Amino acid sequence: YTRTQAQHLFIILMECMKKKELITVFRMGSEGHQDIDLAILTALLKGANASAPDQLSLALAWNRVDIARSQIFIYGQQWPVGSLEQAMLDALVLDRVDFVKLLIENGVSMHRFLTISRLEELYNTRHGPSNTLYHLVRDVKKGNLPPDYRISLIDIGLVIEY
Amino acid sequence: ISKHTQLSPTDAFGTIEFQGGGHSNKAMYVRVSFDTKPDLLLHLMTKEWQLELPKLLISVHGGLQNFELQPKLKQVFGKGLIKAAMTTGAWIFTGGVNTGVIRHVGDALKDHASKSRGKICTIGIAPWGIVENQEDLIGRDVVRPYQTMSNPMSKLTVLNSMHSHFILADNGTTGKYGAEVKLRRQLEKHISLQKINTRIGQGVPVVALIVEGGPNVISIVLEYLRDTPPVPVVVCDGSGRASDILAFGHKYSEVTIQKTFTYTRTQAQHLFIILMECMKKKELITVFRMGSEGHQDIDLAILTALLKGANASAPDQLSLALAWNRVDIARSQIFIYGQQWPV
Repeated sequence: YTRTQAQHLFIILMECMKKKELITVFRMGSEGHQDIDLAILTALLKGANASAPDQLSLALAWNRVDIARSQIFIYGQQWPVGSLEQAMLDALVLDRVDFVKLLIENGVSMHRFLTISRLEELYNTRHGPSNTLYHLVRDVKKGNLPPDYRISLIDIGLVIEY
Repeated sequence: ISKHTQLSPTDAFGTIEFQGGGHSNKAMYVRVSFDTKPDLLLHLMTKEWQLELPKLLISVHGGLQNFELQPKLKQVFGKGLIKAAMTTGAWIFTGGVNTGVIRHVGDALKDHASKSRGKICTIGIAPWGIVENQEDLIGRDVVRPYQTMSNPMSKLTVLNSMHSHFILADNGTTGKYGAEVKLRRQLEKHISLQKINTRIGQGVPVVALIVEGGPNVISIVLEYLRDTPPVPVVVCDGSGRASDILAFGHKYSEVTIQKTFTYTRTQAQHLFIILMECMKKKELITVFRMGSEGHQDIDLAILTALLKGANASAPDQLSLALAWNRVDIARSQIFIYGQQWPV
């Protein structure tokens, strides 16, 4: 393949094998990683060299519930304080019902997560599908709505009553 | 100190709600001293909690540390245990805390609850000093919230959910185990002598299930074997702990050079006397294999170990199989060639 044993790329190959903590090999019918998509995605969680909240955020953004259920939520992960609450809030904003169910199953409870501030933040999101709530708030207030208006829970009460 | 405590009255009983995982489960609980007579315990379990007397009792033992099982073994363990405890009206005694084999029992109960009806009376006898929150449960006779999330830095183990009832025993100490073994054994011994509704004169049959384990599991299985009513035990091979050691030692009934495990104080300290006595009482041990031998289902392996362990006649086996409402067991293990029923 090359100029005999005189010319070789063995130094480059040895350096790559020195950095072998990142290489992932896909083998058909092997012990693990039976599919390419699993092999590609599972090589980014460990390759990020980041914390468990970062892996959870990546799996939430990708909308891959199975990856987080199998490669993230494992025994002994050492979640910091206030991390699963932020993950639940971000999953609630993005309309990821599967991740909400998985987080509820894995410890978090709505009786402690949901406060007044977090609900009022949930009512003022720009992610997810479109809605007609802003038109309702405008119509309840009979117009005269200034731009960049924060929606308070009193407005929600008024629109529910209407 | 030499156990210099104060005999104050109880201040923690009622019902607890498990905020956390995706289930709405209630769990009655009390807090009593570890020197309590079994008579009032059974009175409380029969009258206050309204539990009918079981036709079978399964005492589950194991190692008090987290481990892992192969995915093939979990399917043939959890489903079989749930089937055996559900088809036959039975009680399951467990540690109660969320460690080791008890977590496997908990997830086995979780998997069953999403596809079948009925409730399984799982009773946990846990020490009071190891729960995550000794507080938040002081409200007597009132529903108390409980959080399933636990931080590993707290040095305490959270109470396992999916348990029907709890019996908490405190010796006055916190952070150490060993406050419940005597009470659990005394209650099991007393309930073994309790008379079943059949008027033949037999008590409820008690069985022992061993998963994983440690150095003390050989001592407790010897205590089971040496008891005046012999209590059969059932062990599993795929765990890898001393249960696997006992399963390997079941072969070659009475190779002492295989004593090196990096598990005890070298070859100087051994439990080989206890192991040899357990193998001396070999006729009661039952080993479960994943298809290597007969009885590939642990629901049958548990039930078939009580018929021969009773050391009774064919009418008693027939009465037990009739009370359990298991027609297949009586058809296959009782009604066999040459049984010689009396007149």
